[PDB]
Amino acid sequence: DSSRASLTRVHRQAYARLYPVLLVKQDGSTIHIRYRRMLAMP
Amino acid sequence: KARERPQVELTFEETERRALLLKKWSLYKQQERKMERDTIRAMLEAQQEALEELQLESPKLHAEAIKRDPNLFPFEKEGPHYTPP
Amino acid sequence: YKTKPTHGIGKYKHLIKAEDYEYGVLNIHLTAYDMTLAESYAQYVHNLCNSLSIKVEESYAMPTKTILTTHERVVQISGLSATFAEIFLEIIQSSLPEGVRLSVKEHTEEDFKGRFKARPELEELLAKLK
Amino acid sequence: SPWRLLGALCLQRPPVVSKPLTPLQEEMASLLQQIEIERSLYSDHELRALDENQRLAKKKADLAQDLEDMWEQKFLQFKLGARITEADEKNDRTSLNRKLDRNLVLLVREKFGDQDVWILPQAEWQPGETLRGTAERTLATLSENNMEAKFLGNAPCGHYTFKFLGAKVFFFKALLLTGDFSQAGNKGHHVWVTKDELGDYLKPKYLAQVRRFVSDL
RNA sequence: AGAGUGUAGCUUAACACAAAGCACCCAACUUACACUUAGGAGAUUCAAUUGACGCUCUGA
Repeated sequence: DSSRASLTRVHRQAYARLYPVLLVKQDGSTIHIRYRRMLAMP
Repeated sequence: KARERPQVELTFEETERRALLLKKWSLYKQQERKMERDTIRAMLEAQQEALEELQLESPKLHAEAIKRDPNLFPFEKEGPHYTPP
Repeated sequence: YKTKPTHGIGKYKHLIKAEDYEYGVLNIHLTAYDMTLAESYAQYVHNLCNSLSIKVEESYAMPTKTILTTHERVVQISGLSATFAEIFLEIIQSSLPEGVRLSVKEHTEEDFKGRFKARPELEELLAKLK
Repeated sequence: SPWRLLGALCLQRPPVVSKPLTPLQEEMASLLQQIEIERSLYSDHELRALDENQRLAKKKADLAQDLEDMWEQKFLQFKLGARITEADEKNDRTSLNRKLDRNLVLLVREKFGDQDVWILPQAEWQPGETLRGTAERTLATLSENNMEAKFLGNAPCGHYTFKFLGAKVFFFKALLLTGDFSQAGNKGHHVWVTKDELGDYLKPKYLAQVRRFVSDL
């Protein structure tokens, strides 16, 4: 029931637009994150 | 500022849709919470019945069976990933 | 009146207190890079433990950590029976949305914060120490 | 009468992937996405995109679209793990990677002297040996692997008294963190069970209620 | 297979003009919780006091 609790409305009135980007550093395990399409760290 | 999209105008059929969605969501969440309540009650009563039977069977075991353990203190759980690594 | 049977009918503040293996104060830590998900699960864990009649000290927040900043939310949980705590932690691990960490490190004596007490609390404390 | 001293371990593995969404969830997800778009304030990307494009158009009369384009292309370039790994076998009970979105449990088929039925891993507990100790002994002996299991609580999750000399069985829950299993095709008839398989496998009425102390999730 | 039985979670609420009152969930405020506001879902197991469908304990 992970997806069940995943659904959430934004409570903060003052914020900038976020996009559901996918986080794939080196492990390959993707994560949906609301962020200002790929994530990389040296 | 708020000059990005000052205009926010939507139709009526979308409002009807929204209302239906919220009603369905309310029902769904009520049902889901009911499932949660059922399972936790079942687990709790299972714990209770097992413990009571243990009391009857052995007066020695329950003493250690209710005892706390230190190893629980630094517990970490790994969250589910959308893709396997 | 004292002599009358209706003595102490208006006693009120005996009912209020304006001041078995039990776990220490569990400071449950939830971290996710998405602020929304962390906040959601904080609210979820709060209302869950409220429904399960579990005492909560505080649900305060600490400043954001810069790395793609990670958002952290803590809830203080106390009043757990061992058998009940087992069920509690299995619940909170099961319904985890997306990759939010669960640090259940307990409160220590060295890491103690004293809250800013109100006037009645301080007056009560003075009366006791007198 | 002396009681047969038996302790059972129930091992659970957390789901690798999130459960599939319902139509209701996804349509409401789209709805909240719309709300998020509506109630945003001064997004930097939109300032960099739309207004800049307009200004450049006016200048040319006297770009961020392409940015999105090549972002999408390299996103498509990077291969993503298949959520449906289940489809390859569909018949293998001996695989850890049988299901990814569900909670799974070990079940061992053993041929007992008096009974022929599926039995959850057991240990014979001596008065000296604690229930916890015998749980680790169960994890070490009959598994023949490098399973690392976190023991939630010494409190019995379930108990059943079955008779043909009294017999008692106590079930405890353990959580799997990290483990490597060698020799999958061993002599031991080990089966990964999600939720439904245990009902069919455990024919006796006493054992049929295993589902009472295990979360469906 | 026998016994005990029976309203949504609870209530020896239901004489009636009636299936009621607390519980429960979503949305807004709240970092939260709580309060408040705005909405939603709910039942007399079936046939004539009786008989049989669901539940708990006793047989293998």
